[PDB]
Amino acid sequence: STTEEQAKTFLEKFNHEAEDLSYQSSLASWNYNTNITDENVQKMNEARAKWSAFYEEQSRMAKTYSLEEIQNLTLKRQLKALQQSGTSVLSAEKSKRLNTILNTMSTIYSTGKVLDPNTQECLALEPGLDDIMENSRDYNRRLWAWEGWRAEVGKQLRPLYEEYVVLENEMARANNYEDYGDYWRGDYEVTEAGDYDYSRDQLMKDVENTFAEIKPLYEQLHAYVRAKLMDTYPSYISPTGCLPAHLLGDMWGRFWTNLYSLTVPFKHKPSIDVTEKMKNQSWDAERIFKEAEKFFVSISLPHMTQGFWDNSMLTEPGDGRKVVCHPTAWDLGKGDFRIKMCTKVTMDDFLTAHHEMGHIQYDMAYAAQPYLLRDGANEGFHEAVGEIMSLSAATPHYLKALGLLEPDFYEDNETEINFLLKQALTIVGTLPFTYMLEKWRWMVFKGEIPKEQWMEKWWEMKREIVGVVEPLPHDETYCDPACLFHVAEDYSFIRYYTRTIYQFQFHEALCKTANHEGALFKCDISNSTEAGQRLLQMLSLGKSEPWTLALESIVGIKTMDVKPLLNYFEPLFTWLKEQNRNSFVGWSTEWTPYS
Amino acid sequence: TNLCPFDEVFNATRFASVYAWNRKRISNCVADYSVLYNLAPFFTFKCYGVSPTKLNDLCFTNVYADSFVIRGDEVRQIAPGQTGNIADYNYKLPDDFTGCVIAWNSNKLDSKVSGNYNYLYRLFRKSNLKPFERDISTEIYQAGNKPCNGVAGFNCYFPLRSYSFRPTYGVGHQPYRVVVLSFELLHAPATVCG
Ligand SMILES: *[C@@H]1O[C@H](CO)[C@@H](O[C@@H]2O[C@H](CO)[C@@H](O[C@@H]3O[C@H](CO)[C@@H](O)[C@H](O)[C@@H]3O)[C@H](O)[C@H]2NC(C)=O)[C@H](O)[C@H]1NC(C)=O
Ligand SMILES: *[C@@H]1O[C@H](CO)[C@@H](O[C@@H]2O[C@H](CO)[C@@H](O)[C@H](O)[C@H]2NC(C)=O)[C@H](O)[C@H]1NC(C)=O
Ligand SMILES: *[C@@H]1O[C@H](CO)[C@@H](O)[C@H](O)[C@H]1NC(C)=O
Ligand SMILES: *[C@@H]1O[C@H](CO)[C@@H](O)[C@H](O)[C@H]1NC(C)=O
Ligand SMILES: *[C@@H]1O[C@H](CO)[C@@H](O)[C@H](O)[C@H]1NC(C)=O
Ligand SMILES: *[C@@H]1O[C@H](CO)[C@@H](O)[C@H](O)[C@H]1NC(C)=O
Ligand SMILES: [Zn+2]
Repeated sequence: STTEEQAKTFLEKFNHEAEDLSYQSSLASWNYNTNITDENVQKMNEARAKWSAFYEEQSRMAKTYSLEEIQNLTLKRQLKALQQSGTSVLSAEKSKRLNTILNTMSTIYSTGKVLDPNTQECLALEPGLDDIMENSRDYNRRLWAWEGWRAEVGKQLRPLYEEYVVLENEMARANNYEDYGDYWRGDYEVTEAGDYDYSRDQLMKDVENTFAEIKPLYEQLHAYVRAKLMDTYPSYISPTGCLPAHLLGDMWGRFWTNLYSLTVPFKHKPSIDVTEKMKNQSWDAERIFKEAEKFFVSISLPHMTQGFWDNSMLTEPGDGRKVVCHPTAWDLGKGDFRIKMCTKVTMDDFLTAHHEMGHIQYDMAYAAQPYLLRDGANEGFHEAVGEIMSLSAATPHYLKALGLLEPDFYEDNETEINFLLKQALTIVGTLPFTYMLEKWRWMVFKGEIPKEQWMEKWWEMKREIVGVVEPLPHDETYCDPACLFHVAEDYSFIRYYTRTIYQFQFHEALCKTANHEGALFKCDISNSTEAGQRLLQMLSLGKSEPWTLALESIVGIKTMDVKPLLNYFEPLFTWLKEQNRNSFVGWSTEWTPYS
Repeated sequence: TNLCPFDEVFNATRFASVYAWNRKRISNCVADYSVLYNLAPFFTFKCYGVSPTKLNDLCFTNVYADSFVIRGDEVRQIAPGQTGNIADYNYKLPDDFTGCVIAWNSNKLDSKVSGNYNYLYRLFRKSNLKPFERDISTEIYQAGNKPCNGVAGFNCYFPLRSYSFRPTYGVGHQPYRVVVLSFELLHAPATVCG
């Protein structure tokens, strides 16, 4: 009896047990989410506890079989995926401390409350501070809200973070990973596949090179935004300096969407909205998903099951039942695919339906694989497929074919410039912020930043890379990066950069193979069957093959290249160079609002 | 007229499992084959070795009705020369077969919301099944170099799993009822004519 066949038998047992347990847990979770009562909460908690206990015992058993003496590659990948024990390696004393620290940080972040002048009320993060940051245009109010939310949370969160870092570093060291940063980067690692190999170290260099290529376009966009913001606050903004942190349209600066109203190039020209046509034609909730299914059939992807239409919640119930209206796509397992969404008759819900249908299509595509190999190729693959569908479903050509936009519609250069400007804000504002935050966390975990520079180095990197400067000086009492939800919830934050790059790589490859003539930002892959079969080659691999091979299949190269992203924004680059002739395209670290 | 005991198999109330399927021997009867049409969407009506174009006006010495319940995806393994787990370690049809396999969807009958664990199947056995063999023995399987001794711990596995059907599954996992009508004509008998 060779070890290989013993592992085969063990995995054959594990697949059958795990599939049923996972289906039961997912069904309980769906019932809770679409029916919010304490009884459903009890059922969900019990099912989750059962699944966790089973997975823990199976992971303990799987280690007995040595990873060596294995020949088949798929079995080796499955056993490696199952054998990862996570935080179990930590002792009894440290595990409880880590759980307590994580729960305390989550509760402190959730229990947000900053008082206001005149003792008017008490404002939480939502919806008080969020609305104030999103809508107010008063320097004093935004500065006060930003400072209060920063201090009231960071002062409490600072002591916990160092102990959390120490514990997580120890845990990573036990698992043979150098530190927590290496453990987080180990999600992009490929071994034993020549010419398809990747290393945890090379990811940093790839990200650095991609950002270095991105930087000029971001510089032009930042200079334009600074010039436009000069009007609102002439006294507070230097012409050739970094922008104030609290004036970026949101609490942290992750997105720049809310600054569109100030910085719309052509105010006279309106945007393309088809809500009125949908209302006039009595478009109901079902029609939108019907049209999304029609589009996916057009690309020659398969239809929707008959369990999707009967069991999904495609509209708010209307009864007393309380639901969470966050739109999600559910893959319960064993052939059950559903969508939960409180649909309204708007264009935004049209695009969201297309996105969720793309997620359901990916889930249906990779269903053939075993249980432990049913997911995106990497952590960033699953959302790019959703994003490209909403990219396609917004072009005026599609909305003219569907009958919403009138046939005599005429496209303006100005309207296209406005659309590209909004897209550029939303997509490009987050890239420097994401890269800088992940670089800072990697440096902190690696120990290259001493405990007395956690706030000097953070703002120094923000000045150098992002182009933003703090409004008021902060000592080591403050912990600015810990105010963000992801940092306080121990979530990886490097899946928002690779996703953005992969989305445009896919949307360039498919548009190329769909025989399209014209600018990339106006492309439609509907009524093209080559794109559907070029996409199905990647969507049906799951995790069976390395992500390098999966990427090469659709685009043609085994590397993350940011050339298509710049190709998408080619029309905007020329316009932003035209408008920024007089202004200075750059920022200098030295100047600071403190002086 | 010896009308066959059909309508006591196609219209039964409890089909058996696939590890111990149900075999009925039909002989000395008239076999009307227009009763099937009204039963259900009998989408699987494959016939191997004979011609199903209403050529059943011949005479056969024996008819064998083998009934069981399987998954939707596994009704393609009821065929000559197939491999899987409903063939290797379960009901296996010979390479040369002269019969008709009828499989139809019975979701409304055999699926309960909480689950239907009444049906079972076999996951592990030492060697593949010879055609038309049954193995109802339940001995602890051994994948290692240690005696089982009657306890299922490490490397010792109970042989038969459970299907556990539910109404919310996909069509690929819903329960399908399968009846196999094997025919047999020996050295010139004239027993069952239709
Ligand atoms: C994808 O496929 C075709 C275009 O290749 C579109 O389907 C049908 O295309 C025909 C073109 O001959 C059109 O039908 C015609 O519509 C007029 C009304 O304007 C009608 O009076 C004619 O009798 C004829 O049926 C039309 O575009 C379309 N059919 C219908 C009923 O709308 C399809 O729209 C394409 N999809 C996309 C997204 O481009
Ligand atoms: C939401 O959950 C409640 C229970 O938390 C459900 O109410 C019960 O439903 C069962 C049927 O499964 C009945 O037998 C009970 O009499 C109901 N009441 C109680 C107090 O248990 C409710 O049906 C769920 N909502 C929906 C739409 O099914
Ligand atoms: C691994 O096992 C699967 C099982 O079907 C087989 O298809 C595949 O060829 C095997 N690969 C290697 C490298 O042995
Ligand atoms: C759509 O708008 C037109 C405008 O003339 C109106 O006549 C028609 O009644 C509207 N249809 C609706 C509201 O369903
Ligand atoms: C449309 O693009 C710009 C933006 O308005 C404009 O200057 C240009 O003249 C227009 N294109 C042509 C071909 O006139
Ligand atoms: C099973 O019973 C139904 C009852 O209406 C009947 O229509 C059908 O023909 C029966 N199936 C047979 C006779 O195979
Ligand atoms: Zn999504």
